[PDB]
Amino acid sequence: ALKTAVHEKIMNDVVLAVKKNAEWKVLIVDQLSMRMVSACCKMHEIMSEGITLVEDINRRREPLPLLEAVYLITPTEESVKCLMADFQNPDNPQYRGAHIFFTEACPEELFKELCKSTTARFIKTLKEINIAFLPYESQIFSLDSPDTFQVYYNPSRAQGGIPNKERCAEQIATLCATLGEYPSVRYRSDFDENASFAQLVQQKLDAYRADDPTMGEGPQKDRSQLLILDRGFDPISPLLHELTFQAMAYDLLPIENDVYKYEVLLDEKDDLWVEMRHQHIAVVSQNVTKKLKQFADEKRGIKDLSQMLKKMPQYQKELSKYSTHLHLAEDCMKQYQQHVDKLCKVEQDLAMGTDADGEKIRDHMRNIVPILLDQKISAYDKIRIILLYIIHKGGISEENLAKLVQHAHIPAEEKWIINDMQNLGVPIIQDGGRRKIPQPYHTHNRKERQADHTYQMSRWTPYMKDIMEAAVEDKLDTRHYPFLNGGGKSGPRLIIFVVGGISYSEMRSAYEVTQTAKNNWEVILGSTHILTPEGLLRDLRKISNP
Repeated sequence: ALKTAVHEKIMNDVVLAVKKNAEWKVLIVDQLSMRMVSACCKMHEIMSEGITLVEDINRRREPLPLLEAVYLITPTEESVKCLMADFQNPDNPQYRGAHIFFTEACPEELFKELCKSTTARFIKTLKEINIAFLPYESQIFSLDSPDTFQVYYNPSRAQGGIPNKERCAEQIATLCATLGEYPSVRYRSDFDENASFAQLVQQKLDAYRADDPTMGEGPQKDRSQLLILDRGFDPISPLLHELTFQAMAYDLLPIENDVYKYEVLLDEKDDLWVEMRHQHIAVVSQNVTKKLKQFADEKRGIKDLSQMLKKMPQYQKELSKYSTHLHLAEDCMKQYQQHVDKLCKVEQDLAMGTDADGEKIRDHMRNIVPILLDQKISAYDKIRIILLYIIHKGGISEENLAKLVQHAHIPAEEKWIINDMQNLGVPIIQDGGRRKIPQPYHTHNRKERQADHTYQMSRWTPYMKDIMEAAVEDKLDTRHYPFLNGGGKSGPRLIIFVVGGISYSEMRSAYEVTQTAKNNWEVILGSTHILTPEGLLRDLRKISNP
């Protein structure tokens, strides 16, 4: 749904918009744009429409004066510099012409320098397409901006951080503009900084609405809502070792930049991935092979292995899909059985507050310490349950934090990762002498849910989902999620943005709430960056240790 909207700006407003004939052309992109393009477009889709080669605007390349170049770059000092460079002087046109498409609004200073550039005579197309976000999935977007976390949660970063927060606001609008959405802005009152941010986003959209009246045109697009959240709105979820496929693989395995080696890329273009990603491991291997069985049975007591041997090298390209997913499920279980099982049971008690039987837990340490003193258990794993523990207790004393940092043997460098969580608004240091911090995300403060969990280690429901279901039914408390304005082939759309990242369990809830809690509503979830338990810990790291 979102994923295609981009596909269309790329294909119709760039690749096809420039094609006036059969002449070869060159696609010159930059680091971000390329990513953005990869997500929504198949390579051949573009390569069979006149583009015969893709270059990197940066690392200079061979001059082709006979072909026109199409520039899909982010309007920066660099990029715009290389651009004017390629045409830095006539009789040396790096290319025969130029079709320039800025991913987002170009700064008028460089814009000026360019319009007066030695490049002016070559520009055959000059547009701003406004696409400053990665369509990570058809329901999830990312502004690949992990540094914003620092701006929000590190004090020193307070000011000077304003242009970073103002850039985000504008990117969020590029995403709305792209869906032709002019939503109503809502934010979480309890974290004062949100308001200012909610305002930023608002302005930025106004510019788009003023520069195009049909934005948010009729089709229930007058009910859409863009709810702004701060990461401290649910510190439990992004810490838990989740067990649904995607969330669990990224957590326990080394899938860098979305590539799982033995190598493959976990993308929506996979098709099978899109069917297993949210499933619970327990049944993944089971169902992938059940799905393999229905593939082969479409060509291929005595069993005949002939057809297999026959028509097999013919499908190696497809039978490979299943292969890797079986290796993925394997890897997840190998890791689980090793040490994770034991970690989940403690985490679930802590996150829930109640045990498997629905009983309020007690005698915490009895289970915590045995983990902490296990020298074979990781440092980050220990940190995770210590925060969960504190979060549950609603704050601890300097004294006890001291006792846990000891039993776990955490380098006093990784020790501040705890203390810093406090900057997101989570209560970790008891008294504080200040006022009591509300913890909305605790089960005893959230609507009741049925105590039948089909799995004991998967009882926790992201507080995110509660927000989603309440909003989609218009039962989202304005006392905590006010409108900055007060009151408040279609949508309505619930655009939720979290400054501070999002977990796979939340991305999983966006689909859940959508593929059911319907009313025609479609829930789109976006964030500054995509989280991972350890990764969040790292983000927490850089505050008291840039």
